[PDB]
Amino acid sequence: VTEEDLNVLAQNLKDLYNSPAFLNFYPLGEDIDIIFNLEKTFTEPIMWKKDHRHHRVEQLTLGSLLEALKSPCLIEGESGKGKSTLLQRIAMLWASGGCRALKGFRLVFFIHLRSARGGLFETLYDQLLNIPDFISKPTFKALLLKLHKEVLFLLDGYNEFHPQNCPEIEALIKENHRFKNMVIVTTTTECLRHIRHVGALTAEVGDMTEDSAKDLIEAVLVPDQVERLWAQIQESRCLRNLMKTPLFVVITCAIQMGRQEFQAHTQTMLFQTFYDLLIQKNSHRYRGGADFARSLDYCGDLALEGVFAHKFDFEPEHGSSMNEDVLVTIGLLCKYTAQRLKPTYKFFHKSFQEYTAGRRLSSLLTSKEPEEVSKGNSYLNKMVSISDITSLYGNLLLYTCGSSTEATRAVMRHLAMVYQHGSLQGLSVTKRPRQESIQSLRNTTEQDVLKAINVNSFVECGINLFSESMSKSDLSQEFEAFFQGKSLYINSENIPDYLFDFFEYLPNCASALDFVKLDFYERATPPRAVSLFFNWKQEFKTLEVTLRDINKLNKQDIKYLGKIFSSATNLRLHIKRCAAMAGRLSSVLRTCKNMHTLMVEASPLTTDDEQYITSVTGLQNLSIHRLHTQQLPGGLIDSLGNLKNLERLILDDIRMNEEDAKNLAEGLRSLKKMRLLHLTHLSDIGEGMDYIVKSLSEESCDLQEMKLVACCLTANSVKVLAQNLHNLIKLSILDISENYLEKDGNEALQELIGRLGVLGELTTLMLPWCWDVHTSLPKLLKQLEGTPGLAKLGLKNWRLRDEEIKSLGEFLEMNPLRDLQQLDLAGHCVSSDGWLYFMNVFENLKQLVFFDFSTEEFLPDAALVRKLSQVLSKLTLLQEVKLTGWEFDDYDISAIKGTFKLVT
Ligand SMILES: Nc1ncnc2c1ncn2[C@@H]1O[C@H](COP(=O)(O)OP(=O)(O)O)[C@@H](O)[C@H]1O
Repeated sequence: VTEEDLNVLAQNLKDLYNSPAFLNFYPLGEDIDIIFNLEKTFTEPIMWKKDHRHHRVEQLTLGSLLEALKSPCLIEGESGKGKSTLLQRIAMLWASGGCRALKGFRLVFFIHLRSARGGLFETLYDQLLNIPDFISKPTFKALLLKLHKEVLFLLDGYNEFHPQNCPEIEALIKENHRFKNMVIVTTTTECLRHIRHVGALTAEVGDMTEDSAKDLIEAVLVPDQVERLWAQIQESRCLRNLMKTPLFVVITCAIQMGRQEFQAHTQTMLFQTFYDLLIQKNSHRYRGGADFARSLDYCGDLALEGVFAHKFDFEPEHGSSMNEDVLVTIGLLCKYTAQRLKPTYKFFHKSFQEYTAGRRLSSLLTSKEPEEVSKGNSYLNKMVSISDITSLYGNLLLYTCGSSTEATRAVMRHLAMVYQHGSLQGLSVTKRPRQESIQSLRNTTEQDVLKAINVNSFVECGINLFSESMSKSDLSQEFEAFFQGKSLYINSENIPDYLFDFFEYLPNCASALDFVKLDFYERATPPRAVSLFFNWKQEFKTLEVTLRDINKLNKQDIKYLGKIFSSATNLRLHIKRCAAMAGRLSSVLRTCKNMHTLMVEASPLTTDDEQYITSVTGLQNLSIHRLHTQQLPGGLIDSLGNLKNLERLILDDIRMNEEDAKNLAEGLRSLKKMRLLHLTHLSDIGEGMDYIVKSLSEESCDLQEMKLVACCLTANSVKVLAQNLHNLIKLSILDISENYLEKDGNEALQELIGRLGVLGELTTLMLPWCWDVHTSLPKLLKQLEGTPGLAKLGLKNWRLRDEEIKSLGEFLEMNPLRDLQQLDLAGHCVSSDGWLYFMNVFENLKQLVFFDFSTEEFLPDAALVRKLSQVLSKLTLLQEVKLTGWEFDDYDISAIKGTFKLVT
């Protein structure tokens, strides 16, 4: 692998990216005169750094993004936003030397992910064509690995990518640690779920500014046509909105070249104007036969099957290209000029394939031939799961509904019938996910959270379809059937125009939603949100609102929030890191029929607020985090008994003392509905837990979750818990962890372990620690023989030794836990050989999400590490790996990386 050869490779890539062929392309195809140049026609876009919650953190430039690069980096936006051109721009900048950020890269490869087949080498070789003859697939792979992060891959259109065709590139994106090259991946917002978990940086391509839009217009158009078109843009609002995306700008430019005056109100109508214009101009070239319509039908079917088969390139066998060729003559599709093994065709953009397919689908559904309608409904029947619908079929239905009203009837009638989620993969809004959100608190499982998100996205798709349908109130019957029992997500910082249409023309659907989730970021009063909610009178079953980082609150903010909260019969409220809520909890909530749940997190609360919280007796869920204000009479915990309907209580980091703990105990006696209790991180409450535990377990209970952690738990309280454990039968979750039992600790703990048989449904056990805890390990395992469904197990600071570690291993082999999701063994005494033995059984729990092996400073033998990486490969479901005190500095770290987050 001579360095000469590497330089010849780099020179070839640079030659390709610097050629007029790479620099210039026809956006709309070779048969329409518009030419885009990566250097000259390119206007700098605005980009946004993205937060897990899909909120925009920071504004960026391409240069700043390249400067800040972390891999994998994901660039997202709606179709036609300019992402592909962004990648081509990066490639061109690297060649030019024009960018300092890219100077670190020895090699940059740009490929369209759509044409990825075979393996990485074959794809690069076949696409780029400039790869030296004597560099071979193994030699090339070794070259990339050796070259490390000095290689930049620009991968375009993951939405156009079917990963089974090329698993190697899929791995290049998804497992980047094996490769250690840098990757930048392009995808739509719709399909972002597929790559979301993988990306270390996420940026969105923003809308196109009027200056930039007209810059593009002026470039590709003659001046008369430039001002004529611009007048048309400024006179119509819809066109102005359509001009925020560059592709549509190019398309209207093309329309303007053909047509003097045009009316398109929707992006579907833009495409329709263009298509109709194409037939009008180019119909005359077909001199061949008696059928034009048969050819158009062929095009529509080509696009339709294309979307469903995920095939955006069309290669018929050689000699059979006749219909495709006729379609090239008309200009509906383009054939690849570059030399291909066989003739290959495509639509100028994916969105045009989607439009042609939508026009075809609508034409089938609205057809006067029962057969065609049957085929169209058959196409609809291919859409089962919402996952496929929002991502794969989303644009298909946008143009389908956009084309005809009758078609929206069929589509909405179908979507209302859809019970299937599909893939829940990329939906997570948190990091390795109760207490984190209402969504975590109110939902029993993570899957439920993901499903909830999926429904939000499904509904947004539905509203998009609603706006494109352009039927104001006419379809309200069909639409309400769809939206009913579903949920809507609204970000006050980002409000789409179709939300206004939805609220305006369809108030019944907004009321038919089970709930609306409202998010406020840093501002209690965006004005656009105010406009959205106030303009028309809405009524909501439930409003779920989260107030984020609001440290400034005034009268306008409070009164306005009151008006917004009054829109719903039920209200669920989360206050996160809000320093502006002091006296204001009572005033903000002044008009509420029902407040269902309240979450206050890392926010200061005065005695007035505490009093108001206990004042509302209808509260079924209460979670407060970090109250450092001392408790007085009339306080939060003094009268906790006021809320008798509370089914979930979470108290975290509460300033309390022994008497406060006793008052809390007396209060817990009065809550008969509690199925969830978390008392966590309570310090200085002396013996308060003896009192607290008694009140909980004294009587027969509905309690299904108890987390007592870092609160001061006494061995007496654990003994009481053991004695009264028969009173809480339904408990599936017991976390007593992070507690030391001082005296009679092992006796009390064994006493508890002995009474574990009482709990039939117990899926989670987290144990406290004491002197000689490990001696209780055999006893615990016998109890666990009758607990095959244990999801979470931990013994923290039990100091397990090799005898205990093999004991647990043998237990695991004989009595396997096949559902065990996470294992916490912390502060253990395990030899490197000891862990090495354990890796054998450790390999076979595949449902393991999280494991903590942390300990006192410990150097794993390398032989242990080899197996560490290998077992980590065998476990696909790892979300979190926590190894603390393990020494990996120079040597073993490179192989230990994974999709999961690792803590060292
Ligand atoms: N920075 C830019 N300035 C001006 N026009 C642009 C810019 N980026 C893209 N365009 C135009 O928008 C069209 C669509 O770009 P493309 O990247 O294919 O869409 P997508 O982002 O969906 O892949 C291009 O043909 C180009 O003419």
